[PDB]
Amino acid sequence: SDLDASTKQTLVRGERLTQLLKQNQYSPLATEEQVPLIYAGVNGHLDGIELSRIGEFESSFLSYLKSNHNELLTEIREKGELSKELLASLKSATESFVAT
Amino acid sequence: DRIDSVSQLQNVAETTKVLFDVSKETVELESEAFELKQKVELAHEAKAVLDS
Amino acid sequence: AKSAANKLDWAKVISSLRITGSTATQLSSFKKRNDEARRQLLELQSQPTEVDFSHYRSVLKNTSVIDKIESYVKQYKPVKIDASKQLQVIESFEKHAMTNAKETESLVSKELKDLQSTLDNIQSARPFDELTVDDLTKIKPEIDAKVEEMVKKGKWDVPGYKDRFGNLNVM
Repeated sequence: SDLDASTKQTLVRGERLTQLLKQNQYSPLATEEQVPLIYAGVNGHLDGIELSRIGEFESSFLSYLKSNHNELLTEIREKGELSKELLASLKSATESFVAT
Repeated sequence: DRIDSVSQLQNVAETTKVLFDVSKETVELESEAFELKQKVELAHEAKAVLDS
Repeated sequence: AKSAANKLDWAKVISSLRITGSTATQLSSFKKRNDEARRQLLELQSQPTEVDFSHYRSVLKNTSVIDKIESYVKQYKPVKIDASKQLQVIESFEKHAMTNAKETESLVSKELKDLQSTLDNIQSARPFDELTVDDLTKIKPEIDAKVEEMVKKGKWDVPGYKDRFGNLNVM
């Protein structure tokens, strides 16, 4: 019944994260693209994002990342390891997308 | 309180003009890209008819 | 290139947050983003413009169409002209914009220093202990104006004087 704020926070994230998992049948995403999306939710950027706009968030976030700096994605594409600089840069960049 | 408003506006006045230019400039480049799209299109059609 | 445009744009979105206005800003941002993103999907969409007749006019037996479309592609290889041509009308918008920009800039610069002066003026001039009320009449004829209208009216009630100062009623 009643949900403690700790529980509620998990539920709000959880429900939204589950939405994020879903994919359109017969149309898979690129490997490169999966890294930021998982970054967003894990680093709690998708915590605030209202449930209705999750689909929008994904497409827009990816478009944003490429337009703002596909350089980051190229780096993560080759390095295949998220450096501390990349992690911070991505935190900053993702937060930037969250704002829009 | 009034000073706070004013300080924001000073910095805005120059920097906003930058964006004004920037936005229309990008749009112009994107216009030219349409001619590229037409190159892409005709070739795609040609391959398809030929495949048939 | 385009990333410069967007860095200044999004910096400006969160700046525009901090000032009034956004009525048609978001529609402008939406438009430049829209076509820029359309062009990005274009630029990834683009496959070579040419029929690969190396293998495909080396497998077709129902011929005389490979030369046709070869000639149709190589004919319209000059595609219709570039769309750089808005830079006189685009420049004009920038002129109008510049007029407004300079107006805002000069105004707020003036006002900022005026307000600095105003803060300083309040500290070093202000009868924050006491001063002659005659000196307050000297600094504002509003004093004498309100008094004269009340004396002329014959009201000795001062509206709201008793709601921000006493009235010391003994009744």
